[PDB]
Amino acid sequence: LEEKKVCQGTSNKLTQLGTFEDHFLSLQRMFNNCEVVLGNLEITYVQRNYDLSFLKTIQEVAGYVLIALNTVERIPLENLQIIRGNMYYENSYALAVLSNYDANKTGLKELPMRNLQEILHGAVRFSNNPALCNVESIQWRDIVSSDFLSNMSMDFQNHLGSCQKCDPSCPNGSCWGAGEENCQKLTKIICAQQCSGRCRGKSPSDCCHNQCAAGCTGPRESDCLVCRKFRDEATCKDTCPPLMLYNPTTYQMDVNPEGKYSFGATCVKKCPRNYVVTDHGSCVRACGADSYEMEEDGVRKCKKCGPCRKVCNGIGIGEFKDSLSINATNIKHFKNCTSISGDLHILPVAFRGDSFTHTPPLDPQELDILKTVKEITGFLLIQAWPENRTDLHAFENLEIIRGRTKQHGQFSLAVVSLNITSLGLRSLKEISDGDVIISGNKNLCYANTINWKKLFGTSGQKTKIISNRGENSCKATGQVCHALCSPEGCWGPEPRDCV
Amino acid sequence: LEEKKVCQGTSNKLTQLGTFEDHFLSLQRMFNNCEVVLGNLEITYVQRNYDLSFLKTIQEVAGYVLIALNTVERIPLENLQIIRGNMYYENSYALAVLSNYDANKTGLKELPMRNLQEILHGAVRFSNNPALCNVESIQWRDIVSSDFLSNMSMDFQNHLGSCQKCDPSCPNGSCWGAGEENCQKLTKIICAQQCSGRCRGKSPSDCCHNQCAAGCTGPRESDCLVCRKFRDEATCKDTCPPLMLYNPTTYQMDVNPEGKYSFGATCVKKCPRNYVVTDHGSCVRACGADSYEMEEDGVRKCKKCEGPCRKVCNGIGIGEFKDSLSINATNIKHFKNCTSISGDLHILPVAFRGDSFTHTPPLDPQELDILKTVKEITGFLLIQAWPENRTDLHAFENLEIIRGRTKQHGQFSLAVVSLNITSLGLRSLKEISDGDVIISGNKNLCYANTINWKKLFGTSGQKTKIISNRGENSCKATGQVCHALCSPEGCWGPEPRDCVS
Amino acid sequence: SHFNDCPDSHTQFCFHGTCRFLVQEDKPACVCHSGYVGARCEHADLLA
Amino acid sequence: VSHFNDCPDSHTQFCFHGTCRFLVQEDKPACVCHSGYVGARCEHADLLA
Ligand SMILES: *[C@@H]1O[C@H](CO)[C@@H](O[C@@H]2O[C@H](CO)[C@@H](O[C@@H]3O[C@H](CO)[C@@H](O)[C@H](O[C@H]4O[C@H](CO)[C@@H](O)[C@H](O)[C@@H]4O)[C@@H]3O)[C@H](O)[C@H]2NC(C)=O)[C@H](O)[C@H]1NC(C)=O
Ligand SMILES: *[C@@H]1O[C@H](CO[C@@H]2O[C@@H](C)[C@@H](O)[C@@H](O)[C@@H]2O)[C@@H](O[C@@H]2O[C@H](CO)[C@@H](O[C@@H]3O[C@H](CO)[C@@H](O)[C@H](O)[C@@H]3O)[C@H](O)[C@H]2NC(C)=O)[C@H](O)[C@H]1NC(C)=O
Ligand SMILES: *[C@@H]1O[C@H](CO[C@@H]2O[C@@H](C)[C@@H](O)[C@@H](O)[C@@H]2O)[C@@H](O[C@@H]2O[C@H](CO)[C@@H](O)[C@H](O)[C@H]2NC(C)=O)[C@H](O)[C@H]1NC(C)=O
Ligand SMILES: *[C@@H]1O[C@H](CO)[C@@H](O[C@@H]2O[C@H](CO)[C@@H](O)[C@H](O)[C@H]2NC(C)=O)[C@H](O)[C@H]1NC(C)=O
Ligand SMILES: *[C@@H]1O[C@H](CO)[C@@H](O)[C@H](O)[C@H]1NC(C)=O
Ligand SMILES: [Cl-]
Ligand SMILES: [Cl-]
Ligand SMILES: [Cl-]
Ligand SMILES: [Cl-]
Ligand SMILES: [Pt+2]
Ligand SMILES: [Pt+2]
Ligand SMILES: [Pt+2]
Ligand SMILES: [Pt+2]
Ligand SMILES: [Pt+2]
Ligand SMILES: [Pt+2]
Repeated sequence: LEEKKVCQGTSNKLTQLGTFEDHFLSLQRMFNNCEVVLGNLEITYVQRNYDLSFLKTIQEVAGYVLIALNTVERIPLENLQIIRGNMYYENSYALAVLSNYDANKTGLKELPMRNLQEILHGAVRFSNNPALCNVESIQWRDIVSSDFLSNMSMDFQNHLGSCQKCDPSCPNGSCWGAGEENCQKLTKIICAQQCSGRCRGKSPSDCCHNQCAAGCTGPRESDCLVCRKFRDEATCKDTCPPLMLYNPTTYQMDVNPEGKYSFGATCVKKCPRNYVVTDHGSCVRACGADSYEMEEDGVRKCKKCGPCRKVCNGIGIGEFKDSLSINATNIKHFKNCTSISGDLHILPVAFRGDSFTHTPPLDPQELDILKTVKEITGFLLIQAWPENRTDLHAFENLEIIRGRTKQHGQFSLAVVSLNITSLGLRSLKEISDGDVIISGNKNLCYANTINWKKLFGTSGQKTKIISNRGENSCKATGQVCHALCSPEGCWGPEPRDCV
Repeated sequence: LEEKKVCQGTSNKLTQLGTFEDHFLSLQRMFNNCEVVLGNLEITYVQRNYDLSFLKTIQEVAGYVLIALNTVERIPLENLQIIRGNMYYENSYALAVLSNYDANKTGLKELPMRNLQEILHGAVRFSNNPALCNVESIQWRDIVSSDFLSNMSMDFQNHLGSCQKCDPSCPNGSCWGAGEENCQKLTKIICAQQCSGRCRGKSPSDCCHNQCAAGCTGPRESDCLVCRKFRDEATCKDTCPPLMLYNPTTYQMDVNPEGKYSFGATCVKKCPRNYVVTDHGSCVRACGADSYEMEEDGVRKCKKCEGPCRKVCNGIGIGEFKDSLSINATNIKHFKNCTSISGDLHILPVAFRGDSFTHTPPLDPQELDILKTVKEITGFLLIQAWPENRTDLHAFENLEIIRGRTKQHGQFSLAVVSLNITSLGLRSLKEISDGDVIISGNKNLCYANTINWKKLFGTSGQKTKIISNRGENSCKATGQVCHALCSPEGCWGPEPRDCVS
Repeated sequence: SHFNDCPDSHTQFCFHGTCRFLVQEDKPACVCHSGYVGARCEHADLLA
Repeated sequence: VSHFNDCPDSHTQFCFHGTCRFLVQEDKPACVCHSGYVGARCEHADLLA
């Protein structure tokens, strides 16, 4: 009923993306009109005079917040009220503000986060910010969970001096910057004893409902600033209202007319497109070991097997949380999988081996293990392939790519900068959602012959199939679909390569 | 974790069971060491000087409390704490104290319910208690639901002179009897505004958890005197902790190590074997209309119907049969081609004879043979009548299963009583999942004892009561023992096919 | 005194006992023959 | 630079598509990706090409 502009987030830590300007356009593009950040918020390397006003819309950050190596004078995160800290930075921090300046000349001066009332998980660290003003006066015991205040290893300084004292109207001299506007709002340290969560004031009639986070404008549920757990229309619930309720005097399940489904941290009428609906009235991206999927008449719903097909986790989750690609070490686990719950990444590192990560080259022959993979729930990203392999034979049985998860939030299938001459994706019959990009494959010749639209199952799906091998050259060298393929092209020159 | 002794309670209303002397015994027998009445607490027709001290142990009542026509002077429901009101008396009251006096305005005087602090559902109604003392001082606004205060029908006009003064230390001269110990202990109306339910004082630090019923001894969720809804071991909860909890971040379902199953009003670690287990982490009495029950490992679960499946039929006492006493003319209409009875089957004399109070035409005895298709009975089977032109329970010759998820009087799943049959004839009967079995008062019945009933019992404790039928020595004398071919374990008749093995 | 006599004795209200009218509460009640229970004495008291 | 210093060039590169640099204050290596790449180790191509 009242959405809220949401956006992806980033994980570049302390890396710079090209020039300062380049790096900046990347930032501005990733958070322009964003109110909620599902990932992390990383503001780094911004220089003097670059406007960060677009940052004023950020209200929530799900992961961590990294502010570092910025020389810009002000970072206006004026409305960020919550940092969940689902995922940390450097193992311990939900908020890290580091080395914000250059040669003891200029640096980050003001960070007016006057609404940062809560950090659910993780600690906070400040270091080498010789120009940052006022933050020192902050009482973090009102923002960070007690079970994290001890891991706080901060350290401030005033080697800029152009710092004004907090306004006299502020609490115990606490503020995020000059002005009464930036005084620190307390909501957990000055609360009435008879209270659980945050509070409006110290009055017993001014306490917030337990499901409230940061603060509230009233004593009720629909009166929270930000929700603790789930969010239902305009309410904060510890769990979404079930679709069914047990009846203690019937030993039967009654249908709750006010039930809804769990979708992330929100409750909704019906699950969205391409998600699976469970018996528990929730939307999941992957069923359980015993279940599978059924649709065509309604919505894809899980069920339950015993001859269940083998489901292996994908790069990014499970035992491969910090694994960059399919590699010598992990390729064993994709043993004899038929379906991947998650995504598959194949980067050049897989073939070179990686020191910093103790991984030896992968034997090209090993990839044939993937021939059993018939479906991928997330996305398939191929940035490298064995040098002497003409096509992606190892995936010639891949039938469905669902796109439940996508690269950069957009792509479901990404085949770039390889030397393959044809795709070989003979079984690929459906790309549920997500975009398809097949670019920079200088010798790739059949891509455009396939009618991709015929594989899509969601509106707005598009392709970016350019800059591979020139059509004219493909025709000249006679690399085109076989004679028995008047239909929707082919995945290669071969007869059995035809769609 | 269940910490209180239960009992069934009664549903006799204003009926008297024989002589005052007998009536008392039933009462005394049905409640003797009881702490929790699953049904209704009906104390009626108790006479002067009769000892009712055995009522001090009662602590809660799920249904209603009917106190009527008693001349006894004191009814020590001293520890009754809550009357859930799960079922009403006269469609409105959870508590009814009615006409408790003899002739010369002599009757009930002391009803010290010094702990009754909650009546979750239903109205209260006092009337014609010529001798009733103190009770009029009670403030029912702290006891009854704010939705029935106006549905109320209080009254205590008596002989003011025979009634002692409450006590100085009583809140607004409110007491159930004489002395301090009987002052109306308040836990709702005196609460510190910002609280949502019962409290334990006037202070803001002194109020009860949202789930506490009646009252509390702490601020937590494990300090309730009694629970409003579910009971999860030592805590009172709005719902039993689910076996699975959604993970907002990972968008998948996690296992909840605190998961429990919902059985009635409790949160258990496992569902009762006879019960069905749904996908919602709860024990149910039966599956949906387009499904059936499957056996696997030990737990019984539901399954979607592959095609036009086995047809299920609601029993008596459920659905459109909630107020039907027995299968009758009007009923039968709905029991043709049934393959399973979800619930119970009641066959009373009223069936064949016909009732005029409910305009129920007589029944055609021959019609009961439509039940011949029933192989399963989810609850219990109660038989108090049977066509005279039948020597065995013919119509039930195919019955193979009686689960007993529900039992007559909370004790029996099979009750065949006072019939003229010669043999049970339950040749297909193979299991009586739960509940006791009683076969008695059948003067011509001869083989019930040859069966090894314990073989059909799938629940510990189950027992049989097979007496007062046609004596053993009499059955032998006319040669009515099991056939020679039944060498095994008993029979259901005299013929060879009535053998078990 | 508290009791009267029951109305239209058609069929019968009580199944196993005699019907009596409660002058006071104004309504029919039953008195069951030994071995029965229920507002209408419809049930055999299985406990025995 | 001032915040940075050289980076010991191992056999396998730390930054797949950009140059490594050791930043002094945090005492750890970071990257400066080649146009068209993203990631803590510049391992991903911005498919937003
Ligand atoms: C090839 O595949 C293997 C297995 O799939 C994969 O190995 C994994 O490597 C990662 C790290 O590269 C391991 O996880 C890390 O473990 C360290 C333990 O010291 C943690 O400290 C890490 O946590 C964070 O903090 C660290 C700072 O101290 C950071 O350096 C780190 O990046 C994290 O931010 C982190 O959890 C993981 O356990 C192994 N897996 C196994 C089972 O070996 C390997 O990386 C892959 N190689 C490539 C290049 O694809
Ligand atoms: C109502 O219930 C009481 C108590 O019953 C007893 O306690 C309950 C909590 C349950 O555990 C019952 O199983 C248990 O019987 C009955 O009063 C008790 O009666 C028994 C007779 O069986 C008395 O037993 C005594 O046992 C000693 C040996 O230990 C003998 O020497 C005595 O001669 C006698 O048999 C018991 O003392 C008595 N309880 C007391 C002390 O008050 C009561 O009879 C019952 N009413 C009925 C008949 O329904
Ligand atoms: C930064 O974002 C703005 C967003 O402007 C509009 O409002 C947003 C909430 C969202 O709905 C956008 O899609 C809207 O465009 C961009 O400004 C718009 O730019 C387009 C041309 O690109 C123009 O037609 C609109 O009029 C502009 N809207 C405004 C501000 O009135 C802006 O281009 C974005 N720049 C980036 C990507 O950094
Ligand atoms: C015979 O069966 C009929 C049908 O079930 C019973 O009729 C019901 O009687 C109750 C009395 O409390 C009513 O509330 C229901 O509305 C009646 N149902 C219908 C549809 O008529 C009848 O009571 C049974 N005879 C008995 C009890 O012996
Ligand atoms: C009951 O008496 C108390 C005095 O202790 C008083 O505060 C309260 O208002 C009275 N309740 C009624 C009937 O209003
Ligand atoms: Cl592993
Ligand atoms: Cl492994
Ligand atoms: Cl080929
Ligand atoms: Cl006890
Ligand atoms: Pt981006
Ligand atoms: Pt600190
Ligand atoms: Pt359900
Ligand atoms: Pt199916
Ligand atoms: Pt009883
Ligand atoms: Pt009243």
